[PDB]
Amino acid sequence: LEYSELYPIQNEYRMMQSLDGMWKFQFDPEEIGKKSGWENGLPAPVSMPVPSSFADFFTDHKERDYCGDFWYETEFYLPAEWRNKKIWLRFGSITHRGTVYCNGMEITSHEGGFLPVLADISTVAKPGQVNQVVVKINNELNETSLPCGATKILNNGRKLAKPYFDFFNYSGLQRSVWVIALPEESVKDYSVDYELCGTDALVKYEVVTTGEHPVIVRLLDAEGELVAETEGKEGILQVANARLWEVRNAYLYQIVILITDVLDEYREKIGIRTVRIEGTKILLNDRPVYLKGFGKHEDFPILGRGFHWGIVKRDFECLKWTNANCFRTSHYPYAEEWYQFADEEGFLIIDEVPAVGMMRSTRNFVAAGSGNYTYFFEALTVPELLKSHIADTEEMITRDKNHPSVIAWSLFNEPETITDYAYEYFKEVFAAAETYDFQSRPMTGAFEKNSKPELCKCYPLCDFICLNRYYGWYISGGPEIEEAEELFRDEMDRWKAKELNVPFVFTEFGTDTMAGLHKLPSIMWSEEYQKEYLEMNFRVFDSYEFVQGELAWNFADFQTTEGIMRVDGNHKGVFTRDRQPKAAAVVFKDRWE
Amino acid sequence: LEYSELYPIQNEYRMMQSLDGMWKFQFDPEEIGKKSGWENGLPAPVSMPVPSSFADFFTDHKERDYCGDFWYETEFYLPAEWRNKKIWLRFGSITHRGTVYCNGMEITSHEGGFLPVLADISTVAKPGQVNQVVVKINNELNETSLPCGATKILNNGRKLAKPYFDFFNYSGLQRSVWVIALPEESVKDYSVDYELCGTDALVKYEVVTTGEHPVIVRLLDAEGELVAETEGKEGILQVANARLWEVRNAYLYQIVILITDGNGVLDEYREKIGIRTVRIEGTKILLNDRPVYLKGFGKHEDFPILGRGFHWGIVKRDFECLKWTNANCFRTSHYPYAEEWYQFADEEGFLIIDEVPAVGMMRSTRNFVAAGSGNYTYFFEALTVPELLKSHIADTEEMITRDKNHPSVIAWSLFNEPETITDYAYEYFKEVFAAAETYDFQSRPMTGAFEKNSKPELCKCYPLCDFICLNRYYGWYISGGPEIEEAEELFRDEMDRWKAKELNVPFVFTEFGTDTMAGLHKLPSIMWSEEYQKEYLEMNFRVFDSYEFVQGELAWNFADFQTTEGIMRVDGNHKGVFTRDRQPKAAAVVFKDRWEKKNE
Ligand SMILES: O=C(O)[C@H]1CNC[C@@H](O)[C@@H]1O
Ligand SMILES: O=C(O)[C@H]1CNC[C@@H](O)[C@@H]1O
Repeated sequence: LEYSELYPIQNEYRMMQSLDGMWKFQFDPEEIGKKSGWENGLPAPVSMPVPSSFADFFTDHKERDYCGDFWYETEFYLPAEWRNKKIWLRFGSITHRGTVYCNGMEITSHEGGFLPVLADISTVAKPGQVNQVVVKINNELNETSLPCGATKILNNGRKLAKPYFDFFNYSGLQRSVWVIALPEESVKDYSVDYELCGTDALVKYEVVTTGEHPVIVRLLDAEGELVAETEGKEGILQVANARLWEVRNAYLYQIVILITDVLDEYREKIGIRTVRIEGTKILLNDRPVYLKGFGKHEDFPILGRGFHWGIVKRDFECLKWTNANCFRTSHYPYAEEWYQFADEEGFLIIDEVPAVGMMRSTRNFVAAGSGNYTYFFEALTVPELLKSHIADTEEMITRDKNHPSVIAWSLFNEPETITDYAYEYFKEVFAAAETYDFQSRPMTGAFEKNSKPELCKCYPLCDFICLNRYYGWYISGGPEIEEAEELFRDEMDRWKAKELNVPFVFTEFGTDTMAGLHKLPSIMWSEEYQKEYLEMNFRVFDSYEFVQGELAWNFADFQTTEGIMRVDGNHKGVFTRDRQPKAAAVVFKDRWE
Repeated sequence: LEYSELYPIQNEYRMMQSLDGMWKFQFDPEEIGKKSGWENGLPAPVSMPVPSSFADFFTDHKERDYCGDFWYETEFYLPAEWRNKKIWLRFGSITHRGTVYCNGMEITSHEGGFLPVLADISTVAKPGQVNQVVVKINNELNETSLPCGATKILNNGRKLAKPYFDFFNYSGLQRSVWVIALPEESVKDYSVDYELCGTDALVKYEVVTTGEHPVIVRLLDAEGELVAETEGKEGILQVANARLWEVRNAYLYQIVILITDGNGVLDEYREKIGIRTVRIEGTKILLNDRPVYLKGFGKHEDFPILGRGFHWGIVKRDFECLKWTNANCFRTSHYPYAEEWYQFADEEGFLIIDEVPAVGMMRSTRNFVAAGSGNYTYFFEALTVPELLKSHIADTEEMITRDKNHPSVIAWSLFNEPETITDYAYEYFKEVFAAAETYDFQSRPMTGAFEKNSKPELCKCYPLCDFICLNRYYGWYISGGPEIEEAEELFRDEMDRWKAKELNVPFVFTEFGTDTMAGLHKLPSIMWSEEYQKEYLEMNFRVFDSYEFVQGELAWNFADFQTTEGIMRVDGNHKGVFTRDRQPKAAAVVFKDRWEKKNE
């Protein structure tokens, strides 16, 4: 990379200052901003909270559904003491594409709206004065960046996003923004890997700095006492009587990285843990673990994908209530704070890159069950798609690798995988992913039903196999649910017959469920049917030895593109959007207990 | 006040650092925290978001409904650069009571859960190091502080809050927390007052500092250019062709206060203010000498999961909805809101009735129905009334000192629905109004909201008010449904009695509404349906428009909000015109159409 992905901290060597609050905001429908010098300040702005998605604040269609260029602006005072430091703007994310300006100068551009953006403003920053940042953002959708979709142009010239994915195209500055000051020679990146040796543990590490001075690495336990110390950008910390990080029983050490001439110090909490695939088993610290939990979303009323600690608190309290131990970051990397808390709460995370919508369809959720092939990986643009896919894969892994909670990388969700065009594509992604991960932890992806065991060319790439199946909803279901169970067992029997000796994890299954809709006997959208559907699925899961995980879809109701198949978003949630349990929630709780 | 109510800013002289995030948290039911040394750190904490209310996070009754002592803890790094400055911990609020500890030392205690708490940690802070904050908080209810209520003890010994008011007892650290650094000689407070002169305006000001050095005051326009400059802690800025701050058309000047020692600047404070006058003349409410008709809502700091936790996103959405209904005003029921509400109201040009938490001054754990009903509870005859008065006046001073310079704040509400039919009540509020008047440099209109028991024949407290705020529920609590025609006549009868008194003061209806289930449709209407909400409002509109001295209508409520659970509250109060998720019910359009045209 060309910047540090590390989470900002505050010490004697590093400073940070928040830019969160009310920013200036202006739509640029005619796209004349750059021509008109908006990079020096917006001419007629409104107020916009940062962090948040902008869409749900407004009361008119034009603004909520805005697609194209729009601008942010704010001012901030730089402390005079920040002089002669490397000064960076750190955006938690810019969705989807952006150009950062500071004091009139173009600093950097970024592609991908769910990972941090860093802008080196050292030479242009004015310490001891008020400074200006202006950001030009674009939220269009294409097939050359993630996530994939299309942008429709109406006859008045207004643009409209047409996703190939099933969630609303929220955008803006949805995560916290910092200005930070680093020493001229600094810790840029680090990596840990773990090995268990009886009661001892080895922490293999790697450190990348912006200079050549010696590096000291210390490991402190939860109370701050030194347990290991090494020198070098590569080495091994030896921990006697290591207190291992356990599922729903976390222990966190604090790693301390020092550049000495001290020139720089970085601290971060980590957990000693191993993850391995052996046969059909997923081994955490050598003991088989069964994944229980949900696919989630960064989604909440009014805030959109805007981060807030309160959402995290309620969501984890609910997870623990259902006795879950895992969730997948569908369908994109979350705000860094989610992983930090998962580390402390002892939750497992399948970390997913935004590789969703790689099958050309504007109502993809039902097109996944009919095998109509869209020639997606045969397009003239896929080299661009692959490059940005690998880029997002790199940024995610560099960012999240040192979290103990992250046990696997999901590198796609429901793409076309039945041709060799697809295989050659993902062969590259998997190769790249393994290169970026210091731990080489399990790599997988979520397959849709179209990827028949007889046709799929991509599952051999996976360390374990994640299936999204909706036998009971999109396939048969309702009156035909007994046929759905027969069809479901039939596909699993075919997978079993392959004798792959790899773990299978169901990463999606569910039914849209209206809070309050009761029916006796049950009907598809009712609360009772959600329960009956789950119990049928549970029966199938328990019929196969190599099934080692069940992640239900979804944790909570979330916002989608409006259409004839989405009644105010997606209602396959087990909890409502306001985080209250439907009837089927206790079914998970009793089972997972 | 022995601290600066001023909102923290960042410049060459002042520094600030946010303490928001995940704090450590622990309930203290046996109330053994201090004796066990929790002030040095909590022994077995959980994680807790700041800012937020704690109640809605948990999944069990015992924790959601917790009443008593509970603790917060966090750590923070102090820049070495802050050495030899005055360092303060600034809580937006601590609900309801608190003692702040820093690095093991007791710093300060505070009573009142809706106004800033400032704790001077200058002598205990350790620059260049990690520092520790611990807060002991209590959220019980009594009759010696605001808001009023009782604390019930269950059979198992667990405490339970029993409010005399109709909103849930959210508590904790519900607003932003800062650590800030000030110069040793600093601006502690200032006040502005305005006088209009044709096309010109005067800005009268007063400045309070912690020292004796000269003060320079500058006034900048919205483009940052100088329009006036004078020197001295008291003085007048003269503005030619003044751009007045107007309703739904705000213009904000920036005032700049400088402490100079003449070879340098010792301190600088900036704030946006609006040139505006507010006055009562006869039955008219005059903004910039123009009679204005108040249109809007009573609100609540209330949102799913967050409780009363502040968030800019809530503010943005709520103001977009307000502008959509063509409102120009809202009341901060029943407590001062987070400061950011006022800042944005200044920018959006909304009028604000700023209300102190003097709610629940009638002993009843079912107060919303105990109204209209004529039961006297001897509330102001208790031996605790002197102590209640002290904290009431204390909250008033803090509120007024904090919000006085906001152009949006046009009036102070000093109570909501107390007992007012005895001289005990009169003597009580006479003190409050007197105190309130001394604290306000502008001496703007002062009022309170009267409930129906405060009959025109019996009420002793309305003469204290510059204008009169009435909460009435004719066609809900009184003769609702089939009897709505009887409701209208009863309403006209009371207004006729008020009219007959020839008081020559403005009357403002600060509450009226019906509980309304989103989705409940009925033809013909029934109470609780969306259609009835519409019909109820229109009967009320007819009565409102029948009296010239009626100069404002604030519907109750802007949005559905959380209350104590009971047989009359279906998941809180549903008199909202919007849902709790901020989406409009059918009656929202009714206001939009009326307020679009309704003026004067
Ligand atoms: O249809 C559904 O509910 C799901 C199907 N597969 C992908 C998800 O994003 C989508 O939301
Ligand atoms: O009954 C009601 O809905 C209202 C009556 N007057 C006071 C409010 O706090 C209360 O919520």
